[PDB]
Amino acid sequence: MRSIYLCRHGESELNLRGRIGGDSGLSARGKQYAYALANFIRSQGISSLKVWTSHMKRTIQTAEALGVPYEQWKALNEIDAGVCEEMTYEEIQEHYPEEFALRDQDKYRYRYPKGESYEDLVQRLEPVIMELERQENVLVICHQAVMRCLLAYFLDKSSDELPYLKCPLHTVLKLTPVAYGCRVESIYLNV
Amino acid sequence: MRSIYLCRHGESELNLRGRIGGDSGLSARGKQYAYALANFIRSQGISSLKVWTSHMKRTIQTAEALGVPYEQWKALNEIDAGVCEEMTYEEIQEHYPEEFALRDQDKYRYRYPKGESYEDLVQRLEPVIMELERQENVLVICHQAVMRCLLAYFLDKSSDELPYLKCPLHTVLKLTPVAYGCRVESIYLNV
Ligand SMILES: O=P(O)(O)C[C@@H]1O[C@H](COP(=O)(O)O)[C@@H](O)[C@@H]1O
Ligand SMILES: O=P(O)(O)C[C@@H]1O[C@H](COP(=O)(O)O)[C@@H](O)[C@@H]1O
Repeated sequence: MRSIYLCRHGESELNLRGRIGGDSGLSARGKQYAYALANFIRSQGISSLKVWTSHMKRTIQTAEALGVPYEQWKALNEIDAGVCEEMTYEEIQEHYPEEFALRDQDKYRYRYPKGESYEDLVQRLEPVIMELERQENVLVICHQAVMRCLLAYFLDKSSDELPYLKCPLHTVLKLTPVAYGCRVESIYLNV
Repeated sequence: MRSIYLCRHGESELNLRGRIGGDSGLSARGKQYAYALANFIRSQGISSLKVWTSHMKRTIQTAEALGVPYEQWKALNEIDAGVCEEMTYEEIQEHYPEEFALRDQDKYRYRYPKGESYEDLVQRLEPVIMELERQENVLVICHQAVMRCLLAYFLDKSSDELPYLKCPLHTVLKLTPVAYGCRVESIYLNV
């Protein structure tokens, strides 16, 4: 039996402002989740856990509170919002009214202007899944769209439903693959 | 056609120090804006302009440089920062870390400890708007939070966006209500 702790980075300065994308750092409370996740990891008493992050500051900074070392993966970088990077839902609807509607039609195949889609991201995550599905104890601190693609894989979900998976902030999903697919144990850390 | 000159008081001693609230007087440059606004008002050649201010020194002193008389309105007083009055962004984050985060969540409904919110202020400004929207030429020399509530009203803005309106110092917004809402002509006085 092995576990795969899929969690998202601690709340970022941009998450607080309701904005998407960017390479922002952790907010004061984001930092708190880092330490909160720290104590949690210690409470779990795992045998040689491998911590994987992305190149974004938010994930790195979350990891830096665990003391132990981490391996950075560019494939684990958040979906590129393209021309809509660092924008709010409103700004997107205002400056990109067409793209917004077009996106509500098909969420899986929607690709932002100058960016990628869940589909593109799926391709990008192929190597990550391959290495992840043959490792022992792993804590993958990533992002919302990435976490959904990975989660969906281990829970065999449709490309349709994939973009709607519950991947809130400060919540760690303890995945334990078993004979029929996988077992999820949701852990929420209040900070 | 009528105009509504919405401008903020001239820079105060506390504005220079990066502090909020208080009942401070105009800095030497604040005074300069008073005279600068004076010459501007004379350049505009208006017919019987009514000058409305608040009870705070900064607005009164700005008006006192126009020569003409002014009517003071307590409803036009700046939002009460409560327990955070006369503090800097840092001091607030230091001594009131929780309130600061709590405020970043909802800006419209955030109420300072022992003070008011944009929401409270909206209620307070009801009578001012009612009298303002039935007058002819008016110059309302007020403050940042007040100016946003008034501006937002005449430009029909959401309670969401309201707290983010551009209301810098030394800038006078010439509002001219027209059939579809209102017309704004931004005037900046360099001093
Ligand atoms: O983990 P993040 O990089 O912070 C991602 C966050 O998750 C959301 C993306 O997921 P949705 O498909 O639900 O919008 C973004 O709006 C937001 O930036
Ligand atoms: O017109 P004031 O009374 O000087 C107001 C000024 O405007 C700011 C309030 O507006 P924000 O919501 O942008 O902080 C204050 O920090 C500052 O004292």
